[PDB]
Amino acid sequence: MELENIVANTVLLKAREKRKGKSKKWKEILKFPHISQCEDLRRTIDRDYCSLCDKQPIGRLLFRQFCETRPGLECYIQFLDSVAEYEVTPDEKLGEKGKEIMTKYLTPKSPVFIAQVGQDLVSQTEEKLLQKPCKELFSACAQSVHEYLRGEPFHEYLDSMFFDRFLQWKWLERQPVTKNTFRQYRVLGKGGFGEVCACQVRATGKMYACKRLEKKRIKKRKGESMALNEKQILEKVNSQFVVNLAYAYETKDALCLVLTIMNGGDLKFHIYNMGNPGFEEERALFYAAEILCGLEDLHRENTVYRNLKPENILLDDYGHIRISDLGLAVKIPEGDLIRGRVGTVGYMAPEVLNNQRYGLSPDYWGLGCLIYEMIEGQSPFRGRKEKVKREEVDRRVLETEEVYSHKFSEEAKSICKMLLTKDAKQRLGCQEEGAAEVKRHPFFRNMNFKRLEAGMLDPPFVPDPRAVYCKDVLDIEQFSTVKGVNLDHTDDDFYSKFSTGSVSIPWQNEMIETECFKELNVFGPNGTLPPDLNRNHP
Ligand SMILES: NC(=O)c1cn([C@@H]2O[C@H](CO)[C@@H](O)[C@H]2O)c2ncnc(N)c12
Ligand SMILES: [K+]
Repeated sequence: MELENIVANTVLLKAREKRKGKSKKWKEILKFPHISQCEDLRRTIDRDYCSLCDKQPIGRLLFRQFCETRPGLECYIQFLDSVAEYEVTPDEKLGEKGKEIMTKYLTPKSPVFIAQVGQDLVSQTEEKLLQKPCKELFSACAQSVHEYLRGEPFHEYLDSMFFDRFLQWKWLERQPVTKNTFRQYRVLGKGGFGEVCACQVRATGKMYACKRLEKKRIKKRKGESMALNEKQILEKVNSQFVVNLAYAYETKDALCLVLTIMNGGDLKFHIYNMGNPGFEEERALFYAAEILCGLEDLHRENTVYRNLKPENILLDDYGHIRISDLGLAVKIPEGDLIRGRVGTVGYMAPEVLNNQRYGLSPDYWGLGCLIYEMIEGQSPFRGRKEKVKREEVDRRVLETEEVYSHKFSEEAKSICKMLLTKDAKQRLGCQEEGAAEVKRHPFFRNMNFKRLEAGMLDPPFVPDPRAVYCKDVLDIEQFSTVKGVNLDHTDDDFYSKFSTGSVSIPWQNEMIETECFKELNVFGPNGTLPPDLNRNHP
């Protein structure tokens, strides 16, 4: 056993767990400025209700805490809250939970009577509940409320100390990000132009994965657009099954993408480097469903992936999964196909192997590639440790068809072949239906996709918190360190465009999640102005 491996792993594990790993001077690092400093932010901030009072979490929570001051608004907040409950109550008890809300917000004498909805809608929605319940029953009601809260109540929040306080938080969000903000841990993987590392924000202690993009490697491979595209794309997609981007900065030697951290290890590892090859069909189904949901969301944004292999699918702490390394994805101009001989060997669709124009098709080819591999324990066109020169694998994918065993259930066998069809025209999901056509296949039977996309299905396999499901640090491949390249000032523009600092909404979640927002967001006694917000005197 190499100590270089033991140490690398035990260090990471301590961080993963006093102070939840925070730095010692976090209260000073994240100290609010005096409100007088936020005049540029007071002007530049765009005054949108959903953004400032909903989409941006801290804005949302400060508005709610502000609504708790006016009794006439705390009810609307509790109403939309109750609606949230009704919208996640089971179809079985939808009618009942529909009943408590109704007797609570709609009678003129209800204790939490809200009058701003409209006496017509209460009756329209009342008959709909007497008829039959639907989770989208109060959709119009909650909309009618949002029409009112966005009016007078919204501008009242903007005038109070709570929105003033939100400016202070946004001042922190704007703060520059540097290597200092984080501490680097063991390497988690090689890929693309750099390495993926565990790191931890010193101030907050939140764990992330730092996908490094080594500058010299970008210049040497003309992959400038490929690196940049990955960054924006990671930003544009906002999905439960895709790594979300939290920071993006520059260093003396690399550009960096700070992404959600996936401590369960990648699926390539769970298939070959743990227990018997592959895992039970139960496990394959759950993960395959989530991969589907991720691909449908990626395609909703009109974006292909082209890089689907187990090594780029990761497992989180609870057993859910997300897609990684979106550096091979491109957004498609609508009504056009692209020619690109890119991808990894044996995970390329026949169109991509023939340098033929394609659209969203090669993604469903990959979905089949993974499902077969999870259950069969090997690529559908390549062995386990099989040494094959690429030319043949290429041939096999185009000429030869896959082979199934008794391990495949009737449904598992079927969904593979329909996804592993050489003709892109007759490929499952590649029809106009899209990912819907796949959501049906009996393979995903008793797989309530609507309930999975919520997250109410427990993963079958739960990674143990005290396990690093990754190759040991000394077993991670390295590059042939690029040297003799010299970075010119011509690239400082791209470095600037790439390094956009923190991502607004994610940063706020970190402050909320790390309880930094909870501990810091306090006010004077009896709900009075603290000193940082009083511009009259100290
Ligand atoms: N941003 C990424 O792409 C990630 C890559 N790895 C690991 O590092 C390897 C190199 O990409 C992968 O196969 C995973 O084992 C990751 N592990 C956790 N979270 C992540 N976001 C990644
Ligand atoms: K296994």
